[PDB]
Amino acid sequence: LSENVLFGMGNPLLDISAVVDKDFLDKYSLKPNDQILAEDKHKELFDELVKKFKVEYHAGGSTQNSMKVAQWLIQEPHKAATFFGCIGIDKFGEILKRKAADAHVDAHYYEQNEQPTGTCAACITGGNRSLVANLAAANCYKKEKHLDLERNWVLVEKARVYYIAGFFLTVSPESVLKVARYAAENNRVFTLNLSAPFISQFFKEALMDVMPYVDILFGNETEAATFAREQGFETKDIKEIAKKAQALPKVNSKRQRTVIFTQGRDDTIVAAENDVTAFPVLDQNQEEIIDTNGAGDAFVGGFLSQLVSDKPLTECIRAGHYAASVIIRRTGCTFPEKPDF
Ligand SMILES: Nc1ncnc2c1ncn2[C@@H]1O[C@H](COP(=O)(O)OP(=O)(O)O)[C@@H](O)[C@H]1O
Ligand SMILES: Nc1ncnc2c1ncn2[C@@H]1O[C@H](CO)[C@@H](O)[C@H]1O
Ligand SMILES: [Cl-]
Ligand SMILES: [K+]
Ligand SMILES: [Mg+2]
Ligand SMILES: [Mg+2]
Repeated sequence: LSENVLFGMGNPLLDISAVVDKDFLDKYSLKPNDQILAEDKHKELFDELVKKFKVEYHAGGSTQNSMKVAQWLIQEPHKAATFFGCIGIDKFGEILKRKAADAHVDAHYYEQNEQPTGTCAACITGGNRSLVANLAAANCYKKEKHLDLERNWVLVEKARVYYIAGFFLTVSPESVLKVARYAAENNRVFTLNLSAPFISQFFKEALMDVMPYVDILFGNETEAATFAREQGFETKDIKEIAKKAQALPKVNSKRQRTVIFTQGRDDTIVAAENDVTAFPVLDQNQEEIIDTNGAGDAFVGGFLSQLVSDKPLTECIRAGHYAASVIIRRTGCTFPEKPDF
């Protein structure tokens, strides 16, 4: 593989992670398994987390996590995976830079000095993770001042595979579209996550603007169900949702869309190759689970590590299941130094 063969961009966040209780979730009107954007009522949540819960700080952000997981499984060369996004000039920013370097990703941040680096409260209860994202600097990403510069754009031009989490549609749909159109015009593979229910609910115009450029769509079962509802697809069958998403208007007709929905411990659903297939999750030992935060990002990273080396679908899924199995045994979207795949 070459350097910069995989490209992502997104919201670089520092995760502030801790095991909480139902009470804590309930006083902040938080679902046990959800992802939301921070509101004013959530400023006290972050303070309370750090004062009374056993917080760990780990690099996060959905696309950043998948770029790191991908790199991890690739191993060599270093800098196979590129990541762009915006941070502040602060301690949390410095942490994110260090962890990107440690992960051997080619990270190029837009740094600005007004907003702090973005953070995400990762509130863990049993097999559940409730995420509250305070994007801050991540929301200040400027296409015209970063992606569009030739010294950055050349890295985009080096990639065979692109991945952007749907989360980034809340920040820069224009960036997403520029990369997607580039991918389509060059018959490269562009990939995207549904990310969270709120993306289908509140950012559906931007989502449906990018959808025609999507060669592989990722998501979980709850995200799929929401996307279906918000498109008027009524079905009691996740396989049908994946088929319907597969058949959406597509600009690059030379590649068929592939749609892949994970379902936690239930089977991963893949619409591809004129069929829909369920791939079981063979790792079912619930007693070893530490924290499911990052499971789906690790699944994507695992999948992408194999995709860039032209591996078969089965092996792509296998690597995504393996990476998720490692990540759910640790705090945050973290991993040991080496894979065992
Ligand atoms: N409780 C679990 N038991 C075993 N594997 C799990 C569990 N939760 C997640 N995983 C693994 O992580 C993958 C993605 O998890 P999922 O919960 O669907 O995604 P997300 O993190 O996007 O909500 C699953 O396909 C599976 O490989
Ligand atoms: N709005 C968001 N944008 C980008 N990443 C997010 C957002 N909300 C949560 N995440 C990330 O999702 C990861 C878990 O999938 C966490 O590491 C967290 O940082
Ligand atoms: Cl992201
Ligand atoms: K985890
Ligand atoms: Mg889960
Ligand atoms: Mg997810």
